[PDB]
Amino acid sequence: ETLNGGITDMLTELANFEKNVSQAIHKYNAYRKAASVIAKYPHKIKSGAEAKKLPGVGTKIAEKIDEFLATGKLRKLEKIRQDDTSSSINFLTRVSGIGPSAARKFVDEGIKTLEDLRKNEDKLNHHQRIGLKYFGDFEKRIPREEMLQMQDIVLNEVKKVDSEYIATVCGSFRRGAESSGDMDVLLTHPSFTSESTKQPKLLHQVVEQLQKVHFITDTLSKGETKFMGVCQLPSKNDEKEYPHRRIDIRLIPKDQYYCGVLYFTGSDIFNKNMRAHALEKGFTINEYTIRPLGVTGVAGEPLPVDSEKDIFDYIQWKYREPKDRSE
DNA sequence: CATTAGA
DNA sequence: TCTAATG
Ligand code: NA
Ligand code: NA
Repeated sequence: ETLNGGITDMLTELANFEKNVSQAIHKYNAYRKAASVIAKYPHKIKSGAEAKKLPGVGTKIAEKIDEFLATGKLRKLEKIRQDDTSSSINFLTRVSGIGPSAARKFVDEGIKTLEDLRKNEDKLNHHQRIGLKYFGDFEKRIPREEMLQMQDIVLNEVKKVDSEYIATVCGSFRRGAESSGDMDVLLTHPSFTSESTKQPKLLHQVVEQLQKVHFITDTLSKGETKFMGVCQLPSKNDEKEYPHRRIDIRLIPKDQYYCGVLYFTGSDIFNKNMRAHALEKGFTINEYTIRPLGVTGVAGEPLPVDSEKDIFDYIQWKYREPKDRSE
């Protein structure tokens, strides 16, 4: 957590590279595991050799630790940090819709910057376009005060369309968070479950609504189960227009909401922990269900959930307000 | 780890 | 159909 810091940070840097700038999946996967084990270990790696002891810790990585250990640096890092081609990749990549693959491609054509990409709007697709045209606000954070803003509206049309809908803005907002990146609404309707072969309309109904009135302003992607998009709070009585904000609406068989709800809300650790616990408590929690463990090694059989509560009772735990679902 | 674009 | 990008 701190005795291995320099390591694990130098290494990840290392890994993050091969996977992007370069296509070296393997080497990339390697530094990660390495960065992984070297971080576990309880002592101060005083030398690569002592490190080398560890699994994944080959001659390659060890050498690296030695030079980082000896001098406050590492050239390969100092070189990469410098690399303008690389450097670029790293950045275009910020464009929602640009990934590593498209990064290299653009760069190899010569687009390496914001403007570069403007002049080549044609060279972008709808997604990457909106991504372009929204470059700034996509980076911008979202105040809770704003979360709480949009939340309101959303649940309004939701209810206005069909009173039988259920929506819940999940995430860290869900967990109290003084600010957030995007809105995660989980949605479900009783008239849709495990079997009841769809009703794409259910999802398609609401997107229309929100859109109608003004919330949704863009289409990033829409499928019969998950809609991807943009939104903007109405710009008041002027002098202040709200900026553009990512949004994700997703359908759900009412017979799997609670776990779905439990889960997305996290925290990544809270889940992991409560999840580890059900194992003892003779269970198995995972994204849409909770099944009873059968000694043979494994079992199945989805227990019935009506609330975040059933899940808790089942594993015989304390209902944890989302607020403190922190870990 | 799954759902969408798009080519 | 695959392959990229998101989450
Ligand atoms: Na070893
Ligand atoms: Na991106």
